[PDB]
Amino acid sequence: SGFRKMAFPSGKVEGCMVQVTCGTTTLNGLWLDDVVYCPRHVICTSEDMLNPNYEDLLIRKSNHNFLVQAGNVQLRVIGHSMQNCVLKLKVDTANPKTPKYKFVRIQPGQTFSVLACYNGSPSGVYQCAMRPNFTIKGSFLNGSCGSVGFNIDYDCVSFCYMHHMELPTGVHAGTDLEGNFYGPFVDRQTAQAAGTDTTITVNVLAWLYAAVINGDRWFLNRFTTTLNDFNLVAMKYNYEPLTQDHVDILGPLSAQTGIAVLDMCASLKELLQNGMNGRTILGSALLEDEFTPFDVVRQCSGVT
Amino acid sequence: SGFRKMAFPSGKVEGCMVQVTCGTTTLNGLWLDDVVYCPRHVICTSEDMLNPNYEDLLIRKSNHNFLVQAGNVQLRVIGHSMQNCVLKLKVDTANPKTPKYKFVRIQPGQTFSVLACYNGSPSGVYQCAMRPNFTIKGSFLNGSCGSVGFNIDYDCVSFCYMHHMELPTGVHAGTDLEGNFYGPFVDRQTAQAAGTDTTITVNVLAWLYAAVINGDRWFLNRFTTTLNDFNLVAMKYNYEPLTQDHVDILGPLSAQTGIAVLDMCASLKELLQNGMNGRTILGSALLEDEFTPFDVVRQCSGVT
Ligand SMILES: O=C(Cc1cccc(Cl)c1)Nc1cncc2c1CCC2
Ligand SMILES: O=C(Cc1cccc(Cl)c1)Nc1cncc2c1CCC2
Repeated sequence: SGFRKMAFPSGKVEGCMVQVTCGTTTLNGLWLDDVVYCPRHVICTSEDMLNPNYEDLLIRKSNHNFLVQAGNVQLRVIGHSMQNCVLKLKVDTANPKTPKYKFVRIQPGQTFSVLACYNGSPSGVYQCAMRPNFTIKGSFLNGSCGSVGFNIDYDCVSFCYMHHMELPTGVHAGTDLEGNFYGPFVDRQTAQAAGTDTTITVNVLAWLYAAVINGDRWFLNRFTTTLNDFNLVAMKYNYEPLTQDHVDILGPLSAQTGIAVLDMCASLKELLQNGMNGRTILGSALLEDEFTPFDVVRQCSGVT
Repeated sequence: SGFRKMAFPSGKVEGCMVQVTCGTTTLNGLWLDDVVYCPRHVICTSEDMLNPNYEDLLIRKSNHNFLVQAGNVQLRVIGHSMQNCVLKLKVDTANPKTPKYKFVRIQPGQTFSVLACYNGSPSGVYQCAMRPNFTIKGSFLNGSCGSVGFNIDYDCVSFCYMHHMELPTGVHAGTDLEGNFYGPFVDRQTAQAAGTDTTITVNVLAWLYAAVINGDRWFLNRFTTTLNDFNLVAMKYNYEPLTQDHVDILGPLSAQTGIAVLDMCASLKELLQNGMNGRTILGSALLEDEFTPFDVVRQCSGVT
């Protein structure tokens, strides 16, 4: 038993991290096969970050301007291309440590592990969610750009996020591995609206099921609700509307605990309306929404 | 910016994990150099776990009874010895992936990362603290025994914990890598008192400094206190007494923020006496004590 904000083991991703330097800027790159992926703003100086014309800036750069270092050894750059907001540096050597991998675009509300890196070296790993507003609440300092988000299924690493920017609000924005920003964000030093965030209702419910599985049951009540009644409450509290797709994904947890999804929704409704009354659930004093139903089942089953 | 419950990158430890089977029991082992370390209860069946005579049970076992598998390949056991509650299986092959390592006994209140494993395969990584009562609040299922806790300084892995047992209370107990249990626990299927836990005051204060560094300042007040006045409040709220050693370790954070340690203590005093009033600090609705002052400085500086 026990429930933690557990990240995937980071080894497979650590072996892909490289340092990419261009001019005066250094950031992280992801070395998979014979390609190094990194944020395209590596070609910028602070001065042109206000309104960069990436196409014009990249034209002044040749393969020899991109210094790519893997640990203590230098990689030879034989090609460079810009795909959306990422650069793809073709190197003459395939990464011997390339795991089985995929590039996936996660949906808002999904979770993933982040391996924060500086100068191509890993510093830590943490689990987080793609917020409904497409930002992530990470922990990133200057130099962390190019750090990636991922999920692991058995031996396959599905890369979903590449860190690019921190908004003035202190929240984080980035792209999928094709360089497409999640959300409306642009790679420019300009104030950008993240937009209204919401609580990921299906995840809170999954975490309430995790709480029951791990012994915390004080919040279980004698009530039930309907999707429509529950969604009126969810709207009032800036929670995402619950759909039958969400109920369907909560099926395994409902079967595991014997608590019908709408009965758990009624517990959530009462917690939203009355608060926790100074009590805790799985060591938290708020409703946690960074565990998907898949995460709860995985952590409670022991998938390696 | 941003503050997360960040674990160390787990790659160096993943390369050490092996599966150890003895009779009908399978658990995790730690392969460093030519030795495999695992909990000694691997030699037990459920029947003798009630009151095991480990010395007598180990006598019925020979090197060939300990099946050690590293991924898909089998290790040849050439020696076996029991050191306290761990078994040391000498194998004929040194682990090629052995990182620079140390065995350290952490102090209560210190933190470390845990790589949860099943059948010698890693499933996840999470950060946790050694509680003042020497238990850890981990996330572990049946088969997780032998999973280890560690810290990383540059390239050196300091192993501090080996998972052994889950108490009836749902909390976790284990040993250092010399097989010495942290706390009063014994490796027996018997109800065992964990003892009164306390909140790690120095860690809460470090986390309050992390909050200020990352922008959350609502809790800062116009007050100050003394160590004696603060400790009267700490006693009332089951917080560990703050000493000058704790104030000294908080020095860097006090200098970074310009907030004197006793002024931060007065903020903590008011938060303890008045609660959060429905507000949050670094996304938490309670006072977090699982970040040491070292962890806050590391996460806010980017040590790789
Ligand atoms: O935000 C940036 C640079 C940047 C500026 C404008 C646009 C773009 Cl794409 C990137 N770097 C960053 C990332 N995560 C975290 C922290 C930083 C700075 C300090 C903390
Ligand atoms: O506690 C045990 C077995 C055991 C019994 C008695 C003494 C000793 Cl040393 C070990 N295993 C375990 C560890 N972490 C987590 C979970 C389990 C069972 C299920 C969850």
